[PDB]
Amino acid sequence: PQITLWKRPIVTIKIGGQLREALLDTGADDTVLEDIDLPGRWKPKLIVGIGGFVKVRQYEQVPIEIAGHKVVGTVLIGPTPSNIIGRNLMTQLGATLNF
Amino acid sequence: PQITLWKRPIVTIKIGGQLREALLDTGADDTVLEDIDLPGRWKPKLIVGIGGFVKVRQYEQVPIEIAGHKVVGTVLIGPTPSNIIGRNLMTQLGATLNF
Ligand SMILES: COc1ccc(S(=O)(=O)N(CC(C)C)C[C@@H](O)[C@H](Cc2ccccc2)NC(=O)O[C@H]2CO[C@H]3OC[C@H](OC)[C@H]32)cc1
Ligand SMILES: [Cl-]
Ligand SMILES: [Cl-]
Repeated sequence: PQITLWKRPIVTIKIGGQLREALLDTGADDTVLEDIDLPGRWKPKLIVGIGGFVKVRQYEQVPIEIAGHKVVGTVLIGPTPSNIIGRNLMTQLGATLNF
Repeated sequence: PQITLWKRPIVTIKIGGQLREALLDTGADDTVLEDIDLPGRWKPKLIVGIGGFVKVRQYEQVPIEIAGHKVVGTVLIGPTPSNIIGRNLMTQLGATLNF
């Protein structure tokens, strides 16, 4: 699909059998979700944003479906005001910005 | 231009006669710059990010050049770890996400 930016570029995701919405976020290196359970081991990581720092759980090689497209990548679980899909996963979709 | 997202989508901006770089950020409703002087009146505003909140100055009808394209819009000045171009200005470029 092609998306204009008059509205937030929100897509449906499926992860660990859970359905959620997330923002396609070219400003995010990494993918960060709040409202989700993932199984298995994970590494503490700190990530910064406008308001400072957030402590997140790093989960590696997570299967995720983003607007129908199946990928495997790193997912961070932690407090975020919005679920965000970062460039780590958008590169798997072959996503481009056009102007 | 069309760009891919293997690297951060950073563009050159010119604002109030100052040259800077900024991230094209589909996850940002608003444009937030740290390292710049704008003249005239402005309004307190609080904006929420990953890590919480930053206090910013809202400047309206600011002339800005983004990768060669002249626009006028709202610019927030405040602490941000990265200068960001939000959808308020990317819609003025006719920017789209494609996958
Ligand atoms: C290395 O890994 C990451 C590091 C940082 C981030 S981030 O979320 O902090 N961020 C980085 C930017 C600030 C350099 C990505 C942004 O797209 C972020 C994504 C985002 C979206 C919503 C809430 C919080 C964060 N957006 C905003 O903070 O937007 C601000 C500014 O405009 C307003 O619109 C939305 C917010 O208002 C709600 C305001 C993500 C992954
Ligand atoms: Cl739109
Ligand atoms: Cl990844």
